[PDB]
Amino acid sequence: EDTPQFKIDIDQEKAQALGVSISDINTTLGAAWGGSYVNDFIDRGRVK
Amino acid sequence: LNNFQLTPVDVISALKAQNAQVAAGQLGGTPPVKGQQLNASIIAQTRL
Amino acid sequence: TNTEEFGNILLKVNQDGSQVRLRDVAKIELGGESYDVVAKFNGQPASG
Repeated sequence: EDTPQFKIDIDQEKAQALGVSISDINTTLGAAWGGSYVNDFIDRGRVK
Repeated sequence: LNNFQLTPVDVISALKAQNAQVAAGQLGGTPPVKGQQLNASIIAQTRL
Repeated sequence: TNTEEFGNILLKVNQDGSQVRLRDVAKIELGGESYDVVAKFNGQPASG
């Protein structure tokens, strides 16, 4: 069934007035709270 | 390359910019103006 | 979702504080992906 969710909506006027890119805001939010898969690394002969 | 303060990166950028096949739409493409009588492709930059 | 939402997209803020939106430099409307093919059935509008 439907459940509560946290709705955070950016303000375009305020973001532009302060000179903050929407791409930066979205990347910060997503990487901080959901996690980002950046690249791989090789440990003990396996790409992780 | 060192004499002119250039590197292979600059050569790659120049080659990719100046050797490319560019799509540029058409003259009188749909949806056309009422009574349009001319239709012709536009030929932009082409490969060397 | 709507065309009204798209026409509200903020492009830039002028020096005098006036805001420039998508509707101010464009004309947003729902339309076909391509206006090329046009079918008619016995002289009537149609699709198939």
